[PDB]
Order: sequence, then structure tokens, then C-alpha cells
Amino acid sequence: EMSCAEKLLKVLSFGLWNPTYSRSERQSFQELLTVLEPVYPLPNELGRVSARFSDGSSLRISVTNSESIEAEIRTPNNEKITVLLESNEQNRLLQSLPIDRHMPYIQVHRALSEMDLTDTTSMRNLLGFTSKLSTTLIPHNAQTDPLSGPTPFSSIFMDTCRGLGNAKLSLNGVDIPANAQMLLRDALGLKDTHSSPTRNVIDHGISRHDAEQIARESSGSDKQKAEVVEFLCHPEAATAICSAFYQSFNVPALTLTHERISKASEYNAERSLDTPNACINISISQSSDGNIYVTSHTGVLIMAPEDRPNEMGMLTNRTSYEVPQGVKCTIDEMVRALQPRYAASETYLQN
Amino acid sequence: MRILMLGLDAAGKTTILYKLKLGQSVTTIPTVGFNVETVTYKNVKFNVWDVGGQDKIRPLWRHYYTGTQGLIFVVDCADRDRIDEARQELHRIINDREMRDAIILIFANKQDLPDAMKPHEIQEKLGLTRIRDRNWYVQPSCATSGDGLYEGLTWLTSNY
Amino acid sequence: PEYDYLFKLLLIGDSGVGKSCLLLRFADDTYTESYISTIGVDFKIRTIELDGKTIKLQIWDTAGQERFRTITSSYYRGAHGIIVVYDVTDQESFNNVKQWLQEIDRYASENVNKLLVGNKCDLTTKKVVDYTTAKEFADSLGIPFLETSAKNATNVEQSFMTMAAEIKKRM
Ligand SMILES: Nc1nc2c(ncn2[C@@H]2O[C@H](COP(=O)(O)OP(=O)(O)OP(=O)(O)O)[C@@H](O)[C@H]2O)c(=O)[nH]1
Ligand SMILES: Nc1nc2c(ncn2[C@@H]2O[C@H](COP(=O)(O)OP(=O)(O)O)[C@@H](O)[C@H]2O)c(=O)[nH]1
Ligand SMILES: [Mg+2]
Ligand SMILES: [Mg+2]
Repeated sequence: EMSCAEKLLKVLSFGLWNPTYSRSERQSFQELLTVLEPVYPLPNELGRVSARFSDGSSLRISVTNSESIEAEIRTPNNEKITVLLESNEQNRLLQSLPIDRHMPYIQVHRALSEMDLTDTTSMRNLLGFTSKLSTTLIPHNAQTDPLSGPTPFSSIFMDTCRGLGNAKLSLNGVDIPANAQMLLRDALGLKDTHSSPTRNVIDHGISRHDAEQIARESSGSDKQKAEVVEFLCHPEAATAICSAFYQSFNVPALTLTHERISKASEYNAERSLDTPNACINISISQSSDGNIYVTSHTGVLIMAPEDRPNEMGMLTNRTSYEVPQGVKCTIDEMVRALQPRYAASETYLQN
Repeated sequence: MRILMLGLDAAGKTTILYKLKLGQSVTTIPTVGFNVETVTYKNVKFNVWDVGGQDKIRPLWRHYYTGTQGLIFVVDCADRDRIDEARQELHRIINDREMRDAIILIFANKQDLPDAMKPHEIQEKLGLTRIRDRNWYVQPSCATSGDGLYEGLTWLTSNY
Repeated sequence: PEYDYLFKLLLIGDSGVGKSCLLLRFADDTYTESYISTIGVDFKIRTIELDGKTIKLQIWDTAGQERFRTITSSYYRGAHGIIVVYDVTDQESFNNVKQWLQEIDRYASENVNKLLVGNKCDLTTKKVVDYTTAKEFADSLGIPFLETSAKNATNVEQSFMTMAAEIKKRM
């Protein structure tokens, strides 16, 4: 009766990339790793991850700057179990965790057993995964800073209209399906690509009416749903959701591999590979402390380096930041208050 | 062997250091601090110390002069506008008594680019030709592949 | 070489004014918002037939956010045309049409075929740019301005082939 959380922690500890898995089991793992949602990390931490499984269990992995991996779990019978972990070139543990690290080069990861790149669906299914892997903190100068220049956070609202209902959202592990997002897109008063959130939605957030609905149409226990309601009621929440969809957050990483990114676009335009431009996978979590953390990584097909020809993969430009308690959904405050951390990573198919 | 990698920014140092440590090429990022790895080629271990080349952290190169067995000065064969700026630093490096005595390997990186600059040219440009009473070599290389990167190593080995 | 021509078209303009909707309706004859904002540069292809010649196309789409300015410049190089699109419902996007033209000079070739386009004309109720107001700045510079719509497919085929011919003149 090994608790759900205990399973994942056991796997990641032995090697999520261990080739000995009968593949049948890979499926068994993907379902768990996709439940890991990056949350507000503590001062002396470099990355915190949380996950609330269906067996009532829970996992909480921490990573100090000293790259120390401490973990805590809670079986269905609330049995606080703390387990200290270690990562080696064998299990590549520190890799299968959504944590931006200091690397001299963009991190490179390999997909699992079957994940293939063909249609729109096949793209999302991959991003769901890579977004749960490490990345490389990419520096940004005043000239490439997504919050500098003439018009900072200008398309933050329009970027959301064509975003919601077409992205993989998550609020405290509670997956937000398509119809769910479309409901939010309404409460946010984002009709056409020219409108802005109602003056009321900014000072008070999403009305308790629409908000409560969005929850009902979302995967999660009744207990969990209620949480999503208390979140979508604060003015801050609005600023967190509309910002995560920003399109320029990709500048920091793109200006690094935009060249190889186009080479991938060419190999597809000719191959008629029916695949969208990019995909967005957002993860917003609000700690019981009150802090609001928003992690929005975008996906984009990219061509492998020179040494490895005709091998396509996907770049995962991640952007994590905190939402100060007070920051309201206005093009202005969003620019003065928020300090996003940008980091991407290249993932190539197993071929 | 304690090797010290230096050179102007965007010259392609980190691209080289980690090109040997991994064999495969990676998308290097602007070095703000200093990368130090350990590669073993020709049955000999190398201790490369890639230091940033930003116009700012240029003066911190002296804090690495002492204890240097060899100097690998990477040069962008295409950035002619700053090709001179190279001999400026290079000379200032190989002069300081600290490193007044060490083998000097100059990498002619980016030989793949059109505006490529032939070795014998960089040799006279950097001002290595006139300066004697010292051991050096101009090895042609391309970090994005690995050409010369290993031969440049075999050089340090034979010349020491 | 099964094709007679190889032309590269670039689409620049304020973000949000349908440079993708005009690139999809022309390449795939479709329109929907189920797509997320373009991140960087998109690449599509659509072969046509004009003057009895196989005119294979290579359209390059680019983001609009001011931040993607520096990264997009690396695409104005081998450009045979530049469709500076602007929203005829958003006055702002109409003024910047002049700025996008400047970027073209600094980066795109001196002899790049400039083709102006006012998209999203179906929403006449919320429109702000008279066919005359725009045509003025357009005809003032030798820019074949045409009002199109990726939703009604109005002049989508027309205003696009206009470049396919305007280019065949220099060749
Ligand atoms: N085209 C081309 N690019 C190269 C070549 N070698 C390296 N590069 C690129 O040069 C750029 C900078 O490489 P780095 O090694 O980071 O330069 P650096 O001087 O070590 O960086 P700092 O030390 O931080 O200044 C990267 O994009 C490398 O991939 C080459 O041979 N040809
Ligand atoms: N009603 C209407 N909306 C349009 C039309 N063309 C574009 N749009 C709007 O523009 C959005 C997508 O245009 P988009 O491609 O993202 O602009 P781009 O990012 O600058 O290329 C959609 O959400 C539409 O609401 C049109 O012909 N009619
Ligand atoms: Mg470097
Ligand atoms: Mg677009």
C-alpha cells in the first residue's frame, strides 16, 4: 500500500529516465510528474515543488541553493514522512524537477518512451512533461528585458484572449479545462483583443459568481474546488493570471536560440507537420501564507545543434515570479512591481 | 595542467570549454563569473578556467595569472573591429611577470564564418610574430564543431 | 527544381492586428482564435499560380510586441516583400504603420516591395480609419493599400497576390 506520493519520490530517486522501465510503467509515471506544481520557494530555497494526488497523499520537495534536496510527504493517514534525497549522474534527479538552475549553457533533456511530434495534441502532451523538468537561468539586459522598452506589458490583455481556452492552466493542482478557461475569460471582461478588465474586476477581482462557476467545471475534489474560489476572488489573482500569458517573456530565451528555432519551422513547413506556433502551460499556486507564485513556461519546436542533424525537439522558455500582495491588474503596476525570472531548456525526442 | 582560458567577450570560450567536457555542442550563455572544468585528453588531465570577457570583469583576469601553466587566448576571427582590442589585452596578459612564463595557445575560433581570418594573419595581427623569447602557436578552430579544439590540446601536451 | 519562383514574404505590424489570421486564411483557408499569440517567428507555405508560373511562397510571420523588435530584425534580410499590417479599428496601430516602415529601411533591402494592408474591416461599427485617410499616406509613398479581412476572406487572396505580381516586375 505504497502511497501515491511515495511512488513518485521513489521513482525520481531511482531515475525517471531509467531505460529498464517496461514503458507500460512510463505511463504510470507521467500521470504523477504532471501533478508537480512549482510554488513560492522560501528565502534560502532555489525551487519548491508541491503535489496533491488523488489518494489524499501529498508531496513537498525543496531545493536549497546548496542544491540540497529535502522532501516531505503525507500519506492518506497524515503520516508526515521526511526523506532526504541525493542526485547523481545515474538518476538525474535534480533534472526531473521544475527548478531553474545556474548553468553555463541551456539545459538539454530527453523525452520518454513514445512522445512523438505530429499534431497539435502531440505538442501539448510533450510540453506538459518538459515543464516539469529543470531549466537554465538566462540573464537579461535592459535591452532584452520583457518589462523594459517603450511599451512594457502592452499586450498582456490581448495575449490572454487568444490564450485562455487554448492553454494548459493549473490553480493549486486543480486543472482548468478548456470550457473552464473560457468562463474565466468572461469574468475577466476580456471580450475582444482591444478590451481591458472591468474597473471593478481590478479593484475586486473576479465576481464570486463567475469564479464559483469556473471551479465547478474543473477537475479536483470539492475541497480543492473551494480553494480555487477563494483565489479567484482577490484582485491580485487577476494580475497573476493576465501576466502569465505575456508573450514577450520569451524574448530572454529566444534571443539565444531564435536562429535554431526557425530552422525547426522550416523542417516543418515543408514536411506539412501540422503543429501550432507555440503552446502555453501555466501553473499558479497560492501558499497558505498568502504569497502568490506564477510559473508560465511556453513551448516551441527547435532544431538540435549542429552535431546532431535532423533531430527536432522543443524549447521550454520558463518564466516564474511572485505577485506582491496588492498588485492590481493594471498595465502600470504590473511593470513596476513584478520581477520575473527567465530560464529555458531544450528537450529532444528519444530517437 | 592548470590552463587559463581568456579572450574578448563573445569570442567563444565557454563554447569551447564545455565542448570538450561534453563532446556535444551547447547553447552557451554570457559568462558573468567563471567556468572551471576538468577534461582528460591524450592520457593527460587539463584544468581549464574559463573567465568572463565582459568589458567590466576584464580586470579580474589578473586574479588568475598566478599558478597558470598555460594561456588559451580565444579570438573571434570575424570581429575585425575588435581584433586589435585583442592584442591589447593579450599583450597586457603575457607581459605581467605572473604569467611571464607559460605556453600560449591562440585559438582561431569561428573559422566557419565567411569573413574567416586565416591563422598566419591573426599571428601578425595579435602581435605574436614579432614577440619571441616565448613559446606559442596559432591553432585554427570552430567551437561549434570541434575542429582543432583537440589538436590544440595535443599541442599543449607536446609543448610541455 | 519543380518550382519557377521562390519568394519570401514578411509580415510586420502592431501586435494584435491579425498578421496570423491573414497568413492562415491565405495558406489554409481558415480562421479561429483557438491559437495562442505567436511567439517569435512563424513559418508557413502556400504555392500559387500566376502568369503560368509555379510561384512557391515562404511567408514568415513575426510577433509585434516592441520587445521582439531586436529579434525580428534578423529576418528583414532576404525579404522580397513586407506586408505592414495594421488594425483599421485601433487608431494606435494606424499611427505606428509609419514606424514599422522605418524599421524596414534600417533592416530590409532598399528595394523591398512595400504592401500596406488594413485588416479587420468587417467590424465597421468599431472602425476608425476611412479608406481615404489610409489610402492617403499609402498612395503618398507608392504603397498599394487594400482593405482586407481574414474572417470574411475579403481581398485575402487579392491583396496577397498583389505582392506576388509586384515582385515579378523586378524579375
Ligand atoms: N558561428 C559561430 N559561432 C560560434 C563559434 N564558436 C562559438 N560561437 C558562438 O559564440 C557565442 C559566444 O560564445 P561564448 O563561448 O559564450 O563566448 P565567451 O567569450 O566565452 O563569453 P564570455 O566569456 O562570457 O564573454 C555563442 O553563440 C557561441 O555559440 C563558431 O565557431 N562559429
Ligand atoms: N472580428 C475579427 N477579428 C479579427 C480579424 N482578424 C484578426 N482578428 C482578431 O485578432 C486575433 C488574432 O489576430 P492575431 O493573429 O493574434 O494578430 P497578430 O498576433 O498581430 O498576428 C483574434 O482573436 C481576432 O479577435 C477579423 O477579420 N475579424
Ligand atoms: Mg563565456
Ligand atoms: Mg502572429
